[PDB]
Amino acid sequence: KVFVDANRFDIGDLVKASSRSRDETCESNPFPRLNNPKKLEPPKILSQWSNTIPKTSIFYSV
Amino acid sequence: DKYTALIHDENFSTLTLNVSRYPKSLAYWEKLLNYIVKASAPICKSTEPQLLKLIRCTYSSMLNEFPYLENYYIDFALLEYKLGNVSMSHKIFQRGLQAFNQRSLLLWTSYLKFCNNVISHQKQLFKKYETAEEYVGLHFFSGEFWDLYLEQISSRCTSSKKYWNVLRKILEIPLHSFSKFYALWLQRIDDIMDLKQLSQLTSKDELLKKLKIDINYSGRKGPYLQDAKKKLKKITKEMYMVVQYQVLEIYSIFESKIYINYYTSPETLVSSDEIETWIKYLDYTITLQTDSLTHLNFQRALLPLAHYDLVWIKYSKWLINSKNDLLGAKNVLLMGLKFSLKKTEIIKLLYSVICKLNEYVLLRNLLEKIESSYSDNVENVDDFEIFWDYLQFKTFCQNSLYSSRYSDSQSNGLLNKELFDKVWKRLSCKEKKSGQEILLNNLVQFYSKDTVEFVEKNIFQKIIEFGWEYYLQNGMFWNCYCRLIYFDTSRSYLDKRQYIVRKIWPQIDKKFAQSVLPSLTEFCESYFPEEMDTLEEMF
Amino acid sequence: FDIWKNLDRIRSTKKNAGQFIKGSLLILPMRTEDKQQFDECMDELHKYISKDILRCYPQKEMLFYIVLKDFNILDSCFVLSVLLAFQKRLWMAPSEKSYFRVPKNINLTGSFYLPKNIETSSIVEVGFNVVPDFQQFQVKACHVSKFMNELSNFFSQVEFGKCEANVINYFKREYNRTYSQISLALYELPLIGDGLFDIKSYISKTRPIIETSKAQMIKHISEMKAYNE
Amino acid sequence: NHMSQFIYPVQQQPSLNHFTDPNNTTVFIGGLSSLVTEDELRAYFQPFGTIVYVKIPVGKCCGFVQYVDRLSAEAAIAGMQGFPIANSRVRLSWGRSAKQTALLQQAMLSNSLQVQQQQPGLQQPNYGYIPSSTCEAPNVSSTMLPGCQILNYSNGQQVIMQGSEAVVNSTNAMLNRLEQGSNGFMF
Amino acid sequence: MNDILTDYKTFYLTHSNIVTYESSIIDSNTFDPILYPELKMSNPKYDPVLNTTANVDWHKKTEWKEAGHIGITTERPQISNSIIECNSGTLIQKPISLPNFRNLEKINQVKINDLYTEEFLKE
Amino acid sequence: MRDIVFVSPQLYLSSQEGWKSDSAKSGFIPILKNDLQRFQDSLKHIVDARNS
Repeated sequence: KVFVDANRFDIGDLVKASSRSRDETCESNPFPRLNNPKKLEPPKILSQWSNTIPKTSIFYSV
Repeated sequence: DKYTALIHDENFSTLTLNVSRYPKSLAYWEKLLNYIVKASAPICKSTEPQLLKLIRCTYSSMLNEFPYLENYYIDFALLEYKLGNVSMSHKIFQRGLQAFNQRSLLLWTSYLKFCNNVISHQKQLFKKYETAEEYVGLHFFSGEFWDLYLEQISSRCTSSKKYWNVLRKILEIPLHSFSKFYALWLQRIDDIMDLKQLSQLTSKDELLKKLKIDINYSGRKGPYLQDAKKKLKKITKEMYMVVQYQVLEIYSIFESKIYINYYTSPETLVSSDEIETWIKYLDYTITLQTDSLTHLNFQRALLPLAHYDLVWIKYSKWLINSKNDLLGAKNVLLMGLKFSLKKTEIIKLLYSVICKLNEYVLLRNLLEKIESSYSDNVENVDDFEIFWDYLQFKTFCQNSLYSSRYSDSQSNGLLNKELFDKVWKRLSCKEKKSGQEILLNNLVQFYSKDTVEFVEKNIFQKIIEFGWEYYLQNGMFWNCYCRLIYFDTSRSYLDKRQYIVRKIWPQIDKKFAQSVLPSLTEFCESYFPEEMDTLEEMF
Repeated sequence: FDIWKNLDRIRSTKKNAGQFIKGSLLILPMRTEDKQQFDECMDELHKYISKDILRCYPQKEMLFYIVLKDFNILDSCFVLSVLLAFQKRLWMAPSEKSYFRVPKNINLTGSFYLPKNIETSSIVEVGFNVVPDFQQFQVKACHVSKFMNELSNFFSQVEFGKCEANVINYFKREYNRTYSQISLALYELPLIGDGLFDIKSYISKTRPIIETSKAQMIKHISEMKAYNE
Repeated sequence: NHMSQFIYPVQQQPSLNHFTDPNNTTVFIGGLSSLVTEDELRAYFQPFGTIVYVKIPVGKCCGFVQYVDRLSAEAAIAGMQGFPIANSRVRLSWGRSAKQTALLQQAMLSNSLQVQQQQPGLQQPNYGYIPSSTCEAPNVSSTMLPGCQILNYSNGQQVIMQGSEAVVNSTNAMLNRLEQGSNGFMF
Repeated sequence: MNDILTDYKTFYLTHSNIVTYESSIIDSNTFDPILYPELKMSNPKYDPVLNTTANVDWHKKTEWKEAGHIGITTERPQISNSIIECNSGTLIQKPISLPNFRNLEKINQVKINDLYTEEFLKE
Repeated sequence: MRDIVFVSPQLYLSSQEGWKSDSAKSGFIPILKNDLQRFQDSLKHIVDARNS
């Protein structure tokens, strides 16, 4: 009802002229983490100064 | 008409009645709303006021059950926006921001976007952004908030000294997307084309001291300004070394793991590791000692597990011992008492905070509000902890309110007709009330002449006379009845060795003396080694 | 520890404490179990403050709102030391009953509210407050002599104004509402199990997954046992 | 227009030692008095969480403890650092288990490889379990609601905690310990 | 330590009254037999210490150094005079002073006292 | 309003006053006027547990 933006109230009537519908409730997908979700994409960094980064991580990732 | 045709429809009567039967389930509140909008599908100024006033009280009653639903405060303003009264659209962002205690990102983002279009007054519209950033400015995902604020300076204002002033702040904050703000700083520094334009960066003095470049340098400037940039661009790069360490720490340790940043419901369950990182990400944020950033990172971690109490405790624990503001910790638990579903671990702590704060008239009023909840039968409760936390704090008041009725200035504690009858009614349940002996063990604690003669006759004799089976087979009972007598300061050793061995020991039955003996031996083996043989021959 | 000697002491060493602060407004909510006890004390206290500066607004469903506005710094030092000493008396020295002479070894505590729009130790502003448009403060001073000095050093620094005409009627609509919510919160307490959750649909949805989450822990112990031995 | 403005940062690993494993639970406790039994040491580290204890080696003056939550361990390190046990300040830090010790002590004499192996993952996400919480003593048909603690660990069997019965059994053993402890039976 | 503090709380709430209580909080120290035992429950070395010099000596303690990662006493770089506490409404008065750093060399220097290896595997 | 009434279960299961009001009060749920009896019938068992 807020981010799909074809189907808000403010903008919603205007985008239908020029799917993921508004009917969706919290019955479908009860527990998000069931092999569905993707990890958060890491923070971007400048190319020019890509060699200011600390070389080693503090903990051992998988 | 369209209104009355919806009342006489069948699906309205079932979906309403379902919600009044099962309030907190949400997925019935959601169907009651998702249906009632579609049944008024053309939702313009046209549609009749009975149908709009009804669709307004669905929303406004539904947000009064679930104050942490960010999207339904947005969606309720936009419905009040399209219907066309922006007075009533503001009023329900104000009520949304106050629900989160001023510090939620999505509200302040999707308030200000709207607020650009309708404020139409310069000084006041920037005052919304100044008030915004002191709450939600350091939010780790705030990157996209500032990009609004920088869009509204460039677009609107003329001078271009505010745009440098604001952007100097965003360079010091560990945002997720910080590199999009260093790219904008470095696109300015390059486009600076006169030495006077380095005054808008930083002062005339601090240029000449910290870097040694002068604006009044009249000469052949080209290489001199080409030096100034290289000298000035450097200390950006050293700041990009500072922040990047703080970001890549926080991303790699905490934020990478946290997969859910929103509310959902009272029926949603969070993963175990997600709780584990929120507990560590909160301790890390306390270390930094950035108070705006701390309050925010509790509130930011509250709304995913707002129902547990696990974060309501810590957030009060942080405030009570670190920031040293006890009256402020009282308000957290009171705000936490509502959302959490355990409610017991809070309410034990919450009693204690009031007691230290010396607001006893509140606590006495609070104990009346929890006895009135069960209808004067807290005694009869299944979950013992609510009773036992009630009882020991109910005791502390009636020691204070009524003067003592026994010798040696002992406050007639658990022994008062008001409380003792609640306890005796609790003891009478015997097998089902399930917190018996723990209540019984605290009746031993009197240690004087008058009170031992009371608790002997008024509980330990009457429990024999009625002769309930459950209490006599449990050796924890007989053990406590011996320890009541032995530690009395009135008796000498002779009669105390007599009264127990001559009268108390024989009153047990020989069949019960199987299962009673283990707990009854332990009293004897430690305090009476001398008369350990006379125990064994009896059984 | 007697009020009139302590009030004359703050008249001399406060540097012009007679003038009143423009647009001043201080609200002290309190609750008393004994109405007949308090009503004489406010009546004793209405003897000197003149009904315009101080007003007593009762909310009945006991709780009194003690509003204080357009006050002199020296006037505000007076009223709080009377009221906070009275509130604690009921528990400590119920036999005393002498309104202006404070009994010894009583540390004054309590809390007063102020409008959020104020321009800024024993007295401290709070973090995480309840009533929306206001900001509450906490007093924790040991003596009655020291309590005047911190309070008369508080009101020198703060300077505030432009409060609306019926702000008091907004405070009652909030302060009643925030304890209307907690009283309704305790009434939910005994009925969390199926009084208002629809447990039957809920049990049908979580039982499949907790059976697996149990199996991931019993699998984990054996997987942890292989590591240690 | 060949290169780009931004890249995701790539970074080197720290080689996986015992000190930099993010799944590690076992706390090394150095500098003991060696006048202390394991059951008295277990009475220092019980309250920080649930323990899957491993050992105290004989006469070495330094044992080690192992929780089930990592969160519980870091509350124990920051809890009892420089805390005197039987009049001797205690220094504690991260350290491996008993089987991995033998794989180290075979390698330390033969300085060959010293290739570590990390602790095994819990396999997320387990919805029941709350970390850093104890089932204090041993029919339950609970509501399975989020406020309560559904699942738990016994001192290795996965039990369902009853919220009412937990506090009565913890307070049961609390008063039982004061009468046994005073007369020297438990320690 | 929990066992006394849990039991003494129940005992103090049962046998003492407010007048006994109110005279026992002298307030040189923040100690209170109701609230102190809940705070000092699982923490052994909890100390109610109010001080202004705790603000001055910060950034040089082991809590700050081993912050997000425990055991590992790294030296985190930072800007000395941080602007991020101040609001953008109050900065616009005077121009912002340049950033004084500290500890900027040790971005990569991560030190660990391997107390397991040198006292157990080495004896 | 007409053919609608505002009711809250938290004030009714605890048996408190003002558990229905016809005006649009805060925290109450709008049910049909005819269905107030079908509302009360469903909560009867829980009121029997509260009573006994």
